[PDB]
Amino acid sequence: RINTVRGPITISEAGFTLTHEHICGSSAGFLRAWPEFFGSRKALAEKAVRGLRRARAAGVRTIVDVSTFDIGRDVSLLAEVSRAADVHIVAATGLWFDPPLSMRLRSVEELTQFFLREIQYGIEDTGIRAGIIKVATTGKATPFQELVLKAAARASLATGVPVTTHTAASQRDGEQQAAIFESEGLSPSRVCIGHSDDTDDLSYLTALAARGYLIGLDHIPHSAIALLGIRSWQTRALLIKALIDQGYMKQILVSNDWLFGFSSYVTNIMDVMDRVNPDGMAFIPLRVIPFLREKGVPQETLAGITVTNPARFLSPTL
Amino acid sequence: RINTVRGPITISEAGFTLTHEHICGSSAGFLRAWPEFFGSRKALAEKAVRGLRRARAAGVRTIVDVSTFDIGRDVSLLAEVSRAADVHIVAATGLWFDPPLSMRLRSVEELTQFFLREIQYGIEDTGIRAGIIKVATTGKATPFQELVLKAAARASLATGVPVTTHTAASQRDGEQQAAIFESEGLSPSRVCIGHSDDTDDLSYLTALAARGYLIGLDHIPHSAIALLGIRSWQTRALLIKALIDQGYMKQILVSNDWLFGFSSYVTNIMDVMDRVNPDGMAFIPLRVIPFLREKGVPQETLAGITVTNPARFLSPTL
Repeated sequence: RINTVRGPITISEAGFTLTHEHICGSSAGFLRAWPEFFGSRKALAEKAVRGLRRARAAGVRTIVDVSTFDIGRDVSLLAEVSRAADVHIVAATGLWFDPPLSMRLRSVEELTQFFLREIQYGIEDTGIRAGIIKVATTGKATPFQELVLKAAARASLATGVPVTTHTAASQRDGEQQAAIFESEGLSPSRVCIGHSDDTDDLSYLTALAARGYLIGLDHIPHSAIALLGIRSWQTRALLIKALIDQGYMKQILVSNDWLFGFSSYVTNIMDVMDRVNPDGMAFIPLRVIPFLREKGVPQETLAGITVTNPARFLSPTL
Repeated sequence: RINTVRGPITISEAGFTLTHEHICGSSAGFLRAWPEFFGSRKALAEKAVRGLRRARAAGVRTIVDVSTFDIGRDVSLLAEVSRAADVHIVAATGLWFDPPLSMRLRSVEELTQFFLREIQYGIEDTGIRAGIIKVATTGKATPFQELVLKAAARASLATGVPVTTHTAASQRDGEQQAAIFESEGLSPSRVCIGHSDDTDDLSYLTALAARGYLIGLDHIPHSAIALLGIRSWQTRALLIKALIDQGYMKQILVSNDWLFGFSSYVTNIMDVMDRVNPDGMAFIPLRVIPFLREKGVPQETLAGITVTNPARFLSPTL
């Protein structure tokens, strides 16, 4: 049983699942303070439903939202949009990078309790419970990172809920994360190590996958912001293929954003519509799957990645 | 007329005013998500009232809270505490350093409108209006800083509400701020340039004061965090005296925190009670004024700084 914003559902109910999305919250709470600019909570919910419905028509049935409290997560809006669009939504607990001092000053022990709260008791006063633990980490490696990583490993160990991370600026930063999880006794299959691009060494990726970790090609870091020039999503899609070819199809998780090349979250607060993904959340099913199929990847394999992988991952396993 | 959290009041009503305080909000909104750790909104309001009442007994009548939306400002809690303690509270508009991308990506024009909203229309859906514009700026000088400074100069020019800033890591960073205000046509008497310590060159301070700016010895930067060793508040108090001696008593604004040497805001989320100011907000009236009096400073002068200076500053002047 997986916790959704409308309650627990069974694994078989999940179906085709999109991971690492940000359905709402791009204002980071500023829409309450400046609805005139940001828009009203209702108009936002409308925008969302419209998008969900298109995705759903495309075949999507569940979505994993990874917004945390510190970046504007609003579970009640999520519950509302979920009901109206008839698409399951899993919400997250965790922290983003550079969290407020209030949390930044907390110990491993306190942090573990806050995450447990959001999962076992519910978020805020909503009675809505989290179904995943999100850990965003930026650039240079800090002690704080370690702590957060450890509190997340413990919350997972206690509950069986999965952990999804963002790897820092360090090299093979993921090996360093693996080490933390492992030293906490957390099974690697409970963890998704996320990456922002296709620049990592395949040898590095495969090795991690060989250890049991899930490999996420899952996010675009939130930034204001060339060397590498600019790759196409087609080229990034190819990485999936390689991993698959290497024998790792069971360990992959991929998001619309990582493929497209831009953070959807940021796009919404930007002036530029040039940055927009005309397919929205339907990008994977509408374009990416077809492309991979055209490259020779079998249907069933693609299905393993968009249905099986997510399900197994979300399913609380102790 | 000055806008308070309970409405407009006249200048003569203000009386003895404490500036640059953070009455609540140290959790940055996390108390909604984790009341078990942070405490309930009621217990917090209780803690606050108790403090206000002590200050009031000491002679304080008004307090300027400089929390902005991005760091947990809660005007409704402020309105409640104000009524219960019978102490006027002025709330702020503005932004802290490192604001979210949502605001970080806004133009001078948009930013001016948001500040105008908070002053002319009200904060959130409270109908409560801001009476000061706060601009916190950290270390290295950015273009973003410039922008925020300019939007604040325009909001002030339109409304007559004052601007209070935090000077960055740059040298004589305040000269650079002055330049911005001046190029916006804002009268210097509408601006308070804040400083975190007593390390600045007196020649630098006096020059700014000579131009008409208010000098704030007003804050302690929010940080996780020696060279300079550790000065006493008595030594910092002496700076006030020098400025006074130089002829600048009409241009000074000073806060409890700057004197004490620690950010009260941070202290509340820390583990260490060792960092606490046993006098709370009554520190200035209970200890600092007596000390200055003992150093020879005249009563009336001290009164000019804690009553007159604040009033004139808050009073919307175009």
